[PDB]
Amino acid sequence: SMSDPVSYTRKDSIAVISMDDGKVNALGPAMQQALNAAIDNADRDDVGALVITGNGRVFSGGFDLKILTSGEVQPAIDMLRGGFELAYRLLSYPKPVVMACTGHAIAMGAFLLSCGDHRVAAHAYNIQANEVAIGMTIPYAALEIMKLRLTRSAYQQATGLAKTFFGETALAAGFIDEIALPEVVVSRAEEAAREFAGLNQHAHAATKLRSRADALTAIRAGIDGIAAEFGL
Amino acid sequence: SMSDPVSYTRKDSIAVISMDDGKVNALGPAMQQALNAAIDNADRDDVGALVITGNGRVFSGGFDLKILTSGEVQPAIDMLRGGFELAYRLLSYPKPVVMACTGHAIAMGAFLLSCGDHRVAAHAYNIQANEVAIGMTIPYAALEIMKLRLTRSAYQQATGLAKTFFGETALAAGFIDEIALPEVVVSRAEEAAREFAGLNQHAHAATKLRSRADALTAIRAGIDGIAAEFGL
Amino acid sequence: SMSDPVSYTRKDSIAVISMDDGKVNALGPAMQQALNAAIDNADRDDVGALVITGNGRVFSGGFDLKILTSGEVQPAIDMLRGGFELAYRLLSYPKPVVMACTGHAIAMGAFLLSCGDHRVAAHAYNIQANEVAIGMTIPYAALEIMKLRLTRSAYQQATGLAKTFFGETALAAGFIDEIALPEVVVSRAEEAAREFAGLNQHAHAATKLRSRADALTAIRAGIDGIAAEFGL
Ligand SMILES: CCC[C@H](O)CC(=O)SCCNC(=O)CCNC(=O)[C@H](O)C(C)(C)COP(=O)([O-])OP(=O)([O-])OC[C@H]1O[C@@H](n2cnc3c(N)ncnc32)[C@H](O)[C@@H]1OP(=O)([O-])[O-]
Ligand SMILES: CCC[C@H](O)CC(=O)SCCNC(=O)CCNC(=O)[C@H](O)C(C)(C)COP(=O)([O-])OP(=O)([O-])OC[C@H]1O[C@@H](n2cnc3c(N)ncnc32)[C@H](O)[C@@H]1OP(=O)([O-])[O-]
Ligand SMILES: CCC[C@H](O)CC(=O)SCCNC(=O)CCNC(=O)[C@H](O)C(C)(C)COP(=O)([O-])OP(=O)([O-])OC[C@H]1O[C@@H](n2cnc3c(N)ncnc32)[C@H](O)[C@@H]1OP(=O)([O-])[O-]
Repeated sequence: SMSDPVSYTRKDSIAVISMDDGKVNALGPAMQQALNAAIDNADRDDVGALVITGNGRVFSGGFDLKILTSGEVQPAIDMLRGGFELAYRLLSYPKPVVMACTGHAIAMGAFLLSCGDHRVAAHAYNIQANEVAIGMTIPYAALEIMKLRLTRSAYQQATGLAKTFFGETALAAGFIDEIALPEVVVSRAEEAAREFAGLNQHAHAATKLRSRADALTAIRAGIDGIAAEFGL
Repeated sequence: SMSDPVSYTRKDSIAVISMDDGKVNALGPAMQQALNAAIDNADRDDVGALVITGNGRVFSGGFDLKILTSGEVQPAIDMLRGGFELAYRLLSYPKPVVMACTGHAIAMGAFLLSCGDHRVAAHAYNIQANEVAIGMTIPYAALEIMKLRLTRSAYQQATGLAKTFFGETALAAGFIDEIALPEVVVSRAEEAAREFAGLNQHAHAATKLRSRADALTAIRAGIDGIAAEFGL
Repeated sequence: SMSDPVSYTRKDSIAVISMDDGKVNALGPAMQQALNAAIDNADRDDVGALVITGNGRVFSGGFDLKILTSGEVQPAIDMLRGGFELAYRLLSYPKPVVMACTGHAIAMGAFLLSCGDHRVAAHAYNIQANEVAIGMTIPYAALEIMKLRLTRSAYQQATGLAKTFFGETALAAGFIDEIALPEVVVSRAEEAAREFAGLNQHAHAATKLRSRADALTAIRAGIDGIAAEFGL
């Protein structure tokens, strides 16, 4: 539901966090708060791993366009900061995080997707930073998230050319780690999550931070520089 | 012709710049001036995108070997600086740049190729930094251009081992973005160019600079350090 | 033999260095000294290229676990420093280095493997940094070695998730450069070595250092920071 856009379900060693706002899982304030609250729940349950899913229509269509373009600056800035804060939180999360990309992932939807330790999508799901196509420059925080995962040549095209990836081209590019049929995307993500929960948690938490140190520092800077993007 | 080695042709939303010196499109002073002048023309026409092609024999065989090895130092330095200046100009160009790799691309030919936003080649076209094979160390400016596009492992082999890439291995390595049959390489490049011209120009110009900032800074330094390569 | 775990054989333009301790080629002090001594021999013979092989069972199972977990700190530190010193030496070696991955390569075995200019393995050979699986954080020196070769997304999974790679997935990830049938892994490595020996040696030595400068600096730092890993 739009009022209640996130569900949380503990399954033995994992927690499944599912976005469904009835529409395209826009990452506005309500959605961000719902996600953060679900993660707090996973912290409380001390689960072995997280799965985050979209709905049957998309993973996420990104930030809420209504807020972004209402003509009020501070709320748009605040929505942007919160989205990238959440990305930071997922990239630094001390448990394995698996993304079940259950539909298209556009812009912030794709940036959020790129925060998972393991990412599962179906062959025909579009993954795209479409900013340049719609006349926006890609924020530094988003650039750093993408640069952490996309091959050097895919990064060039994904950014400057707003290239759309899917299936095998998304896998080769580093926009996803696993392809599965639509009807088993979630099951495959849960399966992967259960396996990762068997890894040593301390070693995983510590190693992932080392493998992402420079990106996380650059993302923190990008979050604090969001206002400057606007020139504000 | 060798005297007139570059043609410029505006086609609606794109400009097609074609190298043909009657030979292997050596990137000597005349060729560099011809290319720069054609780009100035594209600036004047305010086109949506550029396509740059080679001839039916090669994309380019790289710098003019006659000048490089004549035994006169300053002209060789000046040719090298101009080639990498042109590369800098293409990597920072505010319109999408599509390379039609119409034949082999060796050394500076491959470095020039790697300056396109989108690069199209045929299956059997060799793309290779052959410096190490012929007893030269790869200039820092060239290393940075390659590092911007080649995967980490392909970069290692392309440089130290002068590895030759083509077709699928060039695509996987990040030496090209698209493979096409020889007879449609140019058509595919033009088609891609027309599509990219539909992107928001300001957003594209700004985003590509962000996606290349560190490389461009390192390339500027490499251009100013060309003389030092010789130990001069 | 365990007492005599390394053989050295000059073949025309190449030297073949073969690990076989009768077991899993554990990289303890004896093995490290044997390897260094074999390399000194290659220096003396001034060969064109090196091939390093494992045995019929593995490339290497990594550091000696007996020493690592005996409960004596300084010998474990010293073994670790020596392994990464040897890696530094191979990455900076002035002749082409080809690894014949003749069996599985785990942890330091995989890090050692990643020091070759060209790496050949068979389809079913597991290559894995398994540290996180067994509750250890990956040392910075090892992280830098891996980051030099693994694609951005493969690096994430190889480290934080202790992902196992093999065959095509290892090739795509950048854990190897060539796949061959088990019975010709060594022959293919020797063949590649002979070809690389035909490259200009000075240009190769100089170019590989440039292509690895930042990694080598970070690896030197990681070697000098091994004691700190323990918190010692
Ligand atoms: C400045 C830096 C910021 C950062 O970089 C990102 C920016 O946001 S730039 C990136 C900017 N993002 C984009 O330019 C495009 C993002 N969206 C899309 O690409 C497609 O809509 C999507 C593939 C998600 C769904 O395709 P589909 O399945 O064919 O469905 P559909 O297309 O017919 O739309 C369905 C309904 O949902 C609505 N709606 C859609 N998106 C949003 C949104 N972000 N928010 C709110 N609503 C959104 C839409 O209005 C419609 O509502 P209604 O009243 O019921 O008709
Ligand atoms: C120091 C840092 C600098 C930077 O890093 C790069 C350096 O330059 S290092 C890289 C150095 N580059 C190389 O080591 C090799 C570059 N060239 C090649 O790899 C091949 O020639 C190529 C594939 C291009 C064409 O193959 P193909 O189709 O079989 O044709 P072909 O092979 O039979 O030669 C055709 C004709 O063109 C001539 N010619 C060729 N290249 C050049 C040149 N760069 N210039 C002038 N001329 C050149 C050749 O002399 C011949 O002339 P002629 O009097 O009519 O006989
Ligand atoms: C802190 C930072 C350090 C750095 O990051 C790396 C660390 O070391 S973390 C990484 C830590 N490494 C690991 O967690 C695992 C590494 N080893 C393996 O993954 C597998 O053993 C391997 C695939 C190599 C062989 O499989 P297989 O063919 O089925 O054979 P097998 O499995 O049945 O064992 C055969 C025999 O060799 C023995 N032995 C094995 N490894 C070692 C060793 N490293 N040393 C000494 N011995 C070793 C084993 O005890 C056995 O002896 P025995 O008395 O005759 O029974």
